[PDB]
Amino acid sequence: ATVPLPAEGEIGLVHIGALTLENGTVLPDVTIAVQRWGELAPDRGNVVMVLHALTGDSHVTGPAGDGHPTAGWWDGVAGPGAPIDTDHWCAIATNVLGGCRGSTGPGSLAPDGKPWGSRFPQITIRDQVAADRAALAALGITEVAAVVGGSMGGARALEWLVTHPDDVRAGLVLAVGARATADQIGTQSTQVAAIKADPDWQGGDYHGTGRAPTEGMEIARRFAHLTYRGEEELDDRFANTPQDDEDPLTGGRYAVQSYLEYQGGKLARRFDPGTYVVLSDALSSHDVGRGRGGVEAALRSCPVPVVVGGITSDRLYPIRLQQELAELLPGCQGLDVVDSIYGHDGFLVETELVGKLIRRTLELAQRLEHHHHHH
Amino acid sequence: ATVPLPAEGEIGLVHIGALTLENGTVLPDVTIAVQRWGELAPDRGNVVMVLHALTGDSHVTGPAGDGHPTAGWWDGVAGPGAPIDTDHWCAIATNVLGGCRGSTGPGSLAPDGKPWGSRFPQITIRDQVAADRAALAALGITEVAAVVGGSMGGARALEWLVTHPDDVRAGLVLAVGARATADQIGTQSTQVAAIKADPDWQGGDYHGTGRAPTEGMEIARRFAHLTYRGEEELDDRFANTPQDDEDPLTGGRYAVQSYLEYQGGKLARRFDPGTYVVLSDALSSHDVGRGRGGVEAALRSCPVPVVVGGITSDRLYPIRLQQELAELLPGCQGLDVVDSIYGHDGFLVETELVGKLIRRTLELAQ
Ligand SMILES: N[C@@H](CCO)C(=O)O
Ligand SMILES: N[C@@H](CCO)C(=O)O
Repeated sequence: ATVPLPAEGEIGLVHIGALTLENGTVLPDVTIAVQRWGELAPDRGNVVMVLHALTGDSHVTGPAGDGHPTAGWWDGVAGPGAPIDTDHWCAIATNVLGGCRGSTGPGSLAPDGKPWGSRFPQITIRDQVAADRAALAALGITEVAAVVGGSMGGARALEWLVTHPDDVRAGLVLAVGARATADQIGTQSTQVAAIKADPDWQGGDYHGTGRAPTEGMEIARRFAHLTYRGEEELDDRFANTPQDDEDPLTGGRYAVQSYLEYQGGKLARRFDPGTYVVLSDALSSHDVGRGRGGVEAALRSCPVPVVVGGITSDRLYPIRLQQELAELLPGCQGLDVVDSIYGHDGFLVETELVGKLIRRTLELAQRLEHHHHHH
Repeated sequence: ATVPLPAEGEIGLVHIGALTLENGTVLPDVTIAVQRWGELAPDRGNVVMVLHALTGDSHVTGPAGDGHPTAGWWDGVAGPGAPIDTDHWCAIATNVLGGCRGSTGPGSLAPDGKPWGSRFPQITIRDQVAADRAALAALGITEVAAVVGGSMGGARALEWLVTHPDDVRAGLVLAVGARATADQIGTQSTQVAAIKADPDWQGGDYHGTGRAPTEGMEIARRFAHLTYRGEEELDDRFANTPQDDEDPLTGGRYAVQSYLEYQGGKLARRFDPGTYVVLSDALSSHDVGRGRGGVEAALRSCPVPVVVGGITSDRLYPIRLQQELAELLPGCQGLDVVDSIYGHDGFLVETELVGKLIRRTLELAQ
């Protein structure tokens, strides 16, 4: 039983039915929202699975409007003759399980006709791969040419490569580690505590109450945005300068402060706090080594050709983590470094430099697929 | 009469009267808490001023108990034989202006007998130096051999050296920069917003209501504690290991999360949210160049012999900031590099390596 791909650029909803989660909970009636660019090859051997990060969605490329609150999160990276060449490749992006942009998440109605809220299960990165796999299977896709993602996207791509090495030709893994680190769990669990401390959280059951913990989420987002930026670049841009016509020595704002307020407010206009909590806990859960004897054993086991990218100034997934991935994956020829001042967010900002790592990944994927014989 | 020094180890309260603050606001009836170790020399010429950081107090050295929630924040640094050798030196530490362990802060009673709360003015690092100097003068002390501090204590040390070069013989400036960075203001201002978001903040007039924004302050402290850690040390200590037998895939805690919850909980038993906010805003205000032609002009103006120390793994005051200080201060012979895994908090953890920089500071004092 198969469902069609939606028209290029348009959101489709793929109903995958019940999903068994890693912790044994069965999540009934899951829907995954999908967008796609490029035509699916007759052998279905040309799928590039584009995996969004924490606040991304299915909208990889294109303008805001027509139900999209933002332009594509990798705008220009996909299209005819772009780094993801949609004259040859079928670029498919899901909204991750737990999301708020069309896929089943805490805001979605449970079988009892009420929002999941506090009843939404704890999900892992492996759960997110399982939901994406079932979505692709519902579209009649069983094999993918390449998985490509940065950050939570990189965690998704890596778990996909390690879990289904027989069903993926190649991967780009950007700005992530093999497992969540203490620092990342530290900041992720404290961002969650910020949301859960807001009185409007209502134990997670705020959905449809007309009150939401957006203030808690804005606080979390201000702290998260700093982890995503380059320390030096921030100081070059704002230093200790005041906001326009305000005096910080008598309670006015600094320019960086005003900026973080703005970033907070942007997110509150387009993103659900419950989704923030569920995806931040999923990020804390990241560990390719779990149930496999640890990170070294998991990665040494994986034969898939993988391009690994790190950003020089990344303060959240520092370069030592992508060095460790590159060294342990036998299919990784060595580390690619994105020389960016923009920190972790450089995987979204440096579209030309990331563009080149994507081109080499898909050059590799095409050669491997041409030489890969499967049912 | 001068105010007498308290007996060694004991808290004294030094009333300094009204204080004019940099923003113009006048703060009446200021008290500064002091503790000291060692005898004041007959000539009153052997004072080493110890300047605590964000959540420190006057309690530099000794055990917890007898009115002290914690042991000395620099235990062993001052004493007989110690880096601050109390056989020769008089080690004096204040509780900073704005603090909650004996000095005038937001929790202290204003002249109308109600807590300052939301009436407490915005103070700067420079105001903290003016208040400490007033305390010393009331004790009959107009000159100091040396000032020593890290973090907010480094900011205080630096402003002291740069504002009053004729009244200090030598300085130790640890783990700070000439001015607050955009990143430091980002995290400091967001820690403040977390406390003001807690509904128990009550506009800052929560004092005496029986509700305080300790939840907000725990959140702030959890984020702040991460900025103080070495990234690699933290991962070496906890990794992604669970707390005890808890299972994080069904709602249990990670070992680091549990450690961060302990950090927030411990600070909530000993520290006031209003002080957190007020001192966080003074850190954001840090700028040795304000009113002085900027940072280069101010630092190049300072003739004082200074030891500048930086922690290699520091992620909040990265070592490029101490290299800038070491270069521009004419009295600095070069950057003292503290090879530590412990991050910013290295300046508190590495008492042996910091001990050496203190001895070199006191050699320069003579
Ligand atoms: N800023 C991006 C990167 C997260 O690592 C996001 O919000 O999705
Ligand atoms: N960790 C210490 C130093 C932070 O600068 C404190 O809380 O004061």
